[PDB]
Amino acid sequence: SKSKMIVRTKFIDRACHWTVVICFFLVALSGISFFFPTLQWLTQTFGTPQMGRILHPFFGIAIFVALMFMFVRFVHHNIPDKKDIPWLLNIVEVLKGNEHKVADVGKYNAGQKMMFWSIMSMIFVLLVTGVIIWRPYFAQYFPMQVVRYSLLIHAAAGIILIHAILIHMYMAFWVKGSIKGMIEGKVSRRWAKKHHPRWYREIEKAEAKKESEEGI
Amino acid sequence: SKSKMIVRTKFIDRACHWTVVICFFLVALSGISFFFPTLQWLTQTFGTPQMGRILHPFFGIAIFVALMFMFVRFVHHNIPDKKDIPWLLNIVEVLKGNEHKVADVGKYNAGQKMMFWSIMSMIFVLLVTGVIIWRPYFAQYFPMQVVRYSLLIHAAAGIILIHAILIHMYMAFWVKGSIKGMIEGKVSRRWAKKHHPRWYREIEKAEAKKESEEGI
Amino acid sequence: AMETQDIIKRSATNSITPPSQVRDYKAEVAKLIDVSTCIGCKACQVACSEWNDIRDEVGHCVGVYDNPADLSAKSWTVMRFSETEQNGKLEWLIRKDGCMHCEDPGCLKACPSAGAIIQYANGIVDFQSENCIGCGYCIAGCPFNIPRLNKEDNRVYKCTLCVDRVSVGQEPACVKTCPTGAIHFGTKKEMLELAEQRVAKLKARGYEHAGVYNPEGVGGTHVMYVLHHADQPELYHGLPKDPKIDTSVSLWKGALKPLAAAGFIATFAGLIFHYIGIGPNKEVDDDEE
Ligand code: HEM
Ligand code: HEM
Ligand code: HEM
Ligand code: HEM
Ligand code: SF4
Ligand code: SF4
Ligand code: SF4
Ligand code: SF4
Repeated sequence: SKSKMIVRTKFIDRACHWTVVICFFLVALSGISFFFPTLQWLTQTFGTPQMGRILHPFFGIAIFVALMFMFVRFVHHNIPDKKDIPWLLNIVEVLKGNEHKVADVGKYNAGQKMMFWSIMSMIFVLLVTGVIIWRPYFAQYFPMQVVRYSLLIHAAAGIILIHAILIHMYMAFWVKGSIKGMIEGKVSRRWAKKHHPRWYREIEKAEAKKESEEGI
Repeated sequence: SKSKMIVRTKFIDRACHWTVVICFFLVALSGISFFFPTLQWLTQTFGTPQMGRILHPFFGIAIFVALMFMFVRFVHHNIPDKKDIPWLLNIVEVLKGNEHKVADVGKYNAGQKMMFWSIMSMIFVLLVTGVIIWRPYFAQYFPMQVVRYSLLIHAAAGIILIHAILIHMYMAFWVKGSIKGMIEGKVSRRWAKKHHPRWYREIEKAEAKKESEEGI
Repeated sequence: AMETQDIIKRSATNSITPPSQVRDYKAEVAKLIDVSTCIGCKACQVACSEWNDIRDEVGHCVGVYDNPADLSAKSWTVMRFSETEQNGKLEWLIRKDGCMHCEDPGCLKACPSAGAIIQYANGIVDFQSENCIGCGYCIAGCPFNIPRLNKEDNRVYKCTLCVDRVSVGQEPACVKTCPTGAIHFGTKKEMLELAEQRVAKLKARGYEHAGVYNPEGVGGTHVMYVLHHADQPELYHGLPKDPKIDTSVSLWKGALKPLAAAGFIATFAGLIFHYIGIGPNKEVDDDEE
């Protein structure tokens, strides 16, 4: 407990995350330009409308690949458990900035875990429906009816994921100190105590204990 | 005097203010796109030029309604008085960051009050001339000559208000600590002492006194 | 664009900013294909390509007279052949296939690019290629599987109802060329009249279910058929029975959009008013007092 910060995120997972964010900006905006044609400016997300049509799916694939790297590195820390119920029941209290008083928060809270699975499920849905509606490469192999359903679902999934990310960014901006941890990798012990009690308690113990195990 | 901050703005007036700001961004930019056609990008403020023509006046009306709510809640604190003269005479000194030395500043200073009435007068002018030039709904009822004058005046008023807001934003950015008070609602006592002496003195007295009136 | 000022529908255009259409007092036109008089000569395929300056590849024979085997960016109309005994004796049903120029076009409804697909007051639905982004949404939106992408420029093409001929007063190339007069052209009102007269004659010859194919599900079409067996359109190489814009496409291009719009606006409001109402969540909101 004698250090201003503690490492919350490794460089590799920070590099990935911000790669996903940049790709997502382009993919979400191009997608929105097809969804709401009145927002003409967005048809220039990838330069020209013709270019955007081509690149959207490629950058989409990149996001999926990167999110799968994130999946295998973060999933075990996002597993729902009985300790998450307390959170789910005092949501209104958590949003007022009083979560500590009402819940048991480990590495990532119950909201972050719900977001994680929402994000991971939607990118899978977007991958599958995206491939199906992809011309000229793949749409040809699918029955027209399947292509039609996929067009409906892909649009819906894309919108759901964008809403989710809006909320994910907000929260990140809201629980102050969070963005620095994702850019630099470190969180101050007090930030850990307030927003993620159980989690820091574990690092603190893992820490001290194994250093006490050495035999100072 | 034993609190980091003091409430300067209620939530209701903060919510309104930022609603006005968002609407103003869209209305000012669309208006500018008609005023300076060479700035083509601004014709997409509301998506397409055709859509912008339609929506500009509607969002304009919303701004007026919201500014009238602001008018009835802030006017009494913006009333010019003999104590404002000192300000008006050492403007050059105030701009160098030395207002305290030269003036008596209450809730809002003499510059803020001038801005307030400028803003409130212009939105009234814009409302009236705006309705007059509004096709297809209202322009038909007015003599062509009146429509022509209104086109000239509306453009002029719109430009004046945009200049005013530019200055209003700058000042807000300049007298540091100000934007937080409008977003969160609180100002630190020292900020009150330096920029608004008389005002904090009044809260301080109202405060302490009525708590001393209770009978501790 | 919009030089003709008679554009009644335009793709990806908000309903409150309609396309230029003041010059809309024009009679609707229509092509009527009487399959009972068709001899499957393919003159229409040849005349179409010759007039339109397009040439498909030299293909292969895989056991049937049909060739090319499907519509493509270089073949805007193709004859489709069907041999059947479903009605009691051998019949060779031959049908000219290509854009139906629907009154309510699914291609235009599904298209995400402003102005890429338009509908003229006279009923012609045409592609304005400068605006096509090659997404292919129109292929799925079309109830008749008509649009085809050109690999060489990433744009879709199809029968234009010879808009370049009709616009200046002349009938389409395939219409004029038809050896037996199986294809007719004129105002839709008089083509419907000719169709009913033909149906009456077919009934008099024993085809009790002869009828006009002008599907109400797409608002009627500007390319119609007279069929010996209107009760079984599938017999004519899969012509759809009661075609309509797919329900999934209607929902996707319809209600989903404003719903999403409301969510977005409402979400932005909520988050903004939320931040302002409660304020940031920093490490210590307590030692601030
Ligand atoms: C997982 C990989 C993805 C693939 C293969 C993919 C593929 C596609 C394709 C082929 C289209 C049709 C237009 C075009 O050809 O450009 C499309 C549309 C779209 N995509 Fe994706 N996409 C992917 C990911 C995403 C993601 C992550 C989002 C959300 C940010 C998204 C949102 C959209 C939207 C909103 C549309 C337009 C639907 C409409 O017109 O209503 N896509 N995508
Ligand atoms: C500019 C926008 C974004 C910002 C500021 C942001 C910020 C953050 C921060 C600060 C964290 C870690 C918080 C903590 O340490 O508890 C985080 C985690 C994460 N972010 Fe983002 N992010 C953004 C966009 C995205 C996007 C577009 C995606 C994917 C579609 C994404 C996926 C994730 C995932 C999967 C995690 C791990 C969370 C968990 O394991 O529960 N982020 N983000
Ligand atoms: C009070 C409510 C308002 C109404 C009813 C209104 C209405 C209008 C109308 C009908 C037009 C003509 C174009 C069109 O139909 O879109 C117009 C133009 C304009 N408005 Fe407004 N407006 C309002 C507020 C404002 C405000 C607050 C501003 C300044 C930010 C503004 C700045 C402009 C400008 C610069 C123009 C274009 C004049 C030119 O072409 O030189 N308007 N407004
Ligand atoms: C992004 C741009 C803007 C910023 C940063 C901003 C910031 C502020 C701040 C910080 C205050 C209160 C200062 C104090 O507590 O003494 C204020 C007050 C005010 N603002 Fe703004 N503002 C912006 C735009 C606007 C617009 C567009 C309008 C209306 C057209 C507006 C109208 C007002 C009014 C009427 C007041 C009350 C002042 C008084 O009563 O004298 N503001 N603004
Ligand atoms: S030209 Fe006429 S007869 Fe010949 S195949 Fe075409 S529609 Fe039939
Ligand atoms: S047949 Fe298909 S391509 Fe032709 S107008 Fe109808 S929906 Fe569009
Ligand atoms: S391929 Fe079809 S749906 Fe896509 S922009 Fe071109 S005409 Fe529109
Ligand atoms: S109407 Fe013109 S474009 Fe259409 S099939 Fe006939 S010849 Fe070709």
